[PDB]
Amino acid sequence: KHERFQSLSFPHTKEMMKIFHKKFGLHNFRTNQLEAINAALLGEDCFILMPTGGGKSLCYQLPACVSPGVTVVISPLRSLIVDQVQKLTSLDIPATYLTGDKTDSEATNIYLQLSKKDPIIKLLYVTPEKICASNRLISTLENLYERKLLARFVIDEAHCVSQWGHDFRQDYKRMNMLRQKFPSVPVMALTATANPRVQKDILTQLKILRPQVFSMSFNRHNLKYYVLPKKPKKVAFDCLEWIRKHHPYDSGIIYCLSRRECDTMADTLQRDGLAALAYHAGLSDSARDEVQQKWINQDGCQVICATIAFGMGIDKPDVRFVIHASLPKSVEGYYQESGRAGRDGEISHCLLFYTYHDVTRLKRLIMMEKDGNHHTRETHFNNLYSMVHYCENITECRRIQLLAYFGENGFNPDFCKKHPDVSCDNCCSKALVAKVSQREEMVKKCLGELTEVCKSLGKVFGVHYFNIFNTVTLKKLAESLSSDPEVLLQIDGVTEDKLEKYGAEVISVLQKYSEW
DNA sequence: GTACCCGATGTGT
Ligand SMILES: Cc1nc(-c2ccc(C(=O)Nc3cc(S(N)(=O)=O)cc(C)c3C)cc2)cs1
Ligand SMILES: Nc1ncnc2c1ncn2[C@@H]1O[C@H](COP(=O)(O)OP(=O)(O)O)[C@@H](O)[C@H]1O
Ligand SMILES: [Zn+2]
Repeated sequence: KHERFQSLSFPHTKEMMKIFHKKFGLHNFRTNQLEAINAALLGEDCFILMPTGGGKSLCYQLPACVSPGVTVVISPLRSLIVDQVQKLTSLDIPATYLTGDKTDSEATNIYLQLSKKDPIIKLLYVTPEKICASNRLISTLENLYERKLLARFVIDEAHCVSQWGHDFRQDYKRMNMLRQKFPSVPVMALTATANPRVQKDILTQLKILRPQVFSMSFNRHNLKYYVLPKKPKKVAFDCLEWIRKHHPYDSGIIYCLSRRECDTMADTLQRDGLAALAYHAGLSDSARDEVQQKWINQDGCQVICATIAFGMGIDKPDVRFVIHASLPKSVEGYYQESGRAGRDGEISHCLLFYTYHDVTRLKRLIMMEKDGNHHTRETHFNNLYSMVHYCENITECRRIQLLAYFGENGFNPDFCKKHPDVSCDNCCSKALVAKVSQREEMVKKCLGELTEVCKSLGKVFGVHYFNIFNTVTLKKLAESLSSDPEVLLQIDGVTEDKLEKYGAEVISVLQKYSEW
């Protein structure tokens, strides 16, 4: 149905193009931009799946300028709100916000401006919690609704509705109030990451029963995906070495599971002279802003070692590697966090250090949810299971796994082979370490069993177990994994007399270990 | 037996 929306003959088109050229300073629309903008200006509810950097902002900022009245944009972070409103005001588009960082007097001025006969402000940025606490905001929105000057409700990063609306920031659910208070006002949700289940969840929680859907390919052509086995007490040195070998002059992020993990990573990297800085909620906002500016400018900070708190507002185009020192809580989270790499389209690396012993820590973190119930927990456990299944899948192409998770099917299976420069690890000693480790565990169990049976025989005859078979002979018997006497006599220290005396008890379960 | 342990915002007089 996008053919009807791909038209430059609408009544709003002329003014739209005027603002697009003179106010935004652009020249050509990108993929799905014009269609989504037309659909928005036609009053339709919109759901936009567009990659980061694809141009989501314009899709709601141009209609906000064209439509009469105020467009209310709900954003999850005060940082995102201030950043976007600053960019808009620098572009000379009337926009303002009402968050916890504005003083009461400027808020009163904003309400008075909204109360004027002509509301100059086109974009009003708010948080979900502000909508669920300010009665003054609700009354102002009602005033705007009565004069038909409440344009849009925009949900920027709509996946957050499904990510924290059920158990952390329940106002993201409780904000459904707007659809009851202002049912005729259209809604537009934008996101870069959403599998079909989260898509349906976003649409149901936002009370959007018939949206126009604008989607694109989830493929990230320029990213090479890696997952490596993690040594929990050496991981810092491993990642640091990898960075030094592959990205000595490249900016990067190391995502960590805990605050102490971030501090340990930063300490190691600083101890060997890598400009790495820790970033998590434990730091003050003063220190957080300082480190963020240090990383963005590459001035004394090459790698930032951060928790999931960092990243949502960052638009650095030349991030060449993203390291997850521990596996993330979900595949959606992994896609979003690793996608912070390679916004410029150049080849980048996504390195994930995997252990299930971190899955246990993530399960502990999940069970430590203040407002979690049986269902929300169960959903998080399933997400973690899907992440572990991705980590342990050493057979399927990682791009195919990611695209199947998001429901994109018509994808070329030979992509990783046609363009090997951006190939995942699976498409490139790998599976041999398991073949060696299984044999080593087998010889360990065999040595234990042989030592125990020798101890039993020694207790029977009243001699130390070294006089039946010594340590080295038992170790050599374990390494053989055999049970044929003709080969046992080929082992140094094993004799025919000791065979004729102890063979029934020595072969014992050792004959059952012939499979390795 | 015990230490482990991410992440927002939020006001009319
Ligand atoms: C960093 C990022 N995280 C996400 C992300 C991860 C997981 C979910 C999710 O699974 N949410 C969900 C879905 C359902 S439901 N209705 O689909 O069954 C029910 C319940 C209770 C929850 C919590 C949503 C978003 C995207 S980017
Ligand atoms: N039609 C367009 N043509 C060229 N550049 C554009 C267009 N629309 C937006 N941009 C640019 O893209 C940049 C980022 O857009 P944004 O909407 O933030 O991307 P994302 O959707 O990934 O967040 C902005 O600096 C903007 O100037
Ligand atoms: Zn591949």
